[PDB]
Amino acid sequence: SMSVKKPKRDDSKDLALCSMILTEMETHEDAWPFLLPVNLKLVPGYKKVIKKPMDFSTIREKLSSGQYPNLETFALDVRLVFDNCETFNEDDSDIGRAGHNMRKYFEKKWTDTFK
Repeated sequence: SMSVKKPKRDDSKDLALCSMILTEMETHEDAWPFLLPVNLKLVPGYKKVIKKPMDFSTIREKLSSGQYPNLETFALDVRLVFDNCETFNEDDSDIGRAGHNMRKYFEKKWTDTFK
């Protein structure tokens, strides 16, 4: 509270470390459904159903331009990618399986790096 602070967790490497994680996600063979924004002109249903589209290119731009105030807002956008994928895709589709695999991959990197 006012003039009573918890000890300072060192966040100075967070930007670099999120950049590294995102590089690993971008280069994963199952990243292909997630590399660019879904083309809202060509994919019926997507615009109306998915209220907050997100993709790895958009996260990379946000990260590069100081649009994440902290590592939790970064993790929110990553998880939004996989949440959207589950919303729109059957578990037993290639894209659906891709999304589950990438979520698993992310979450392990996240835990190993920060937790």
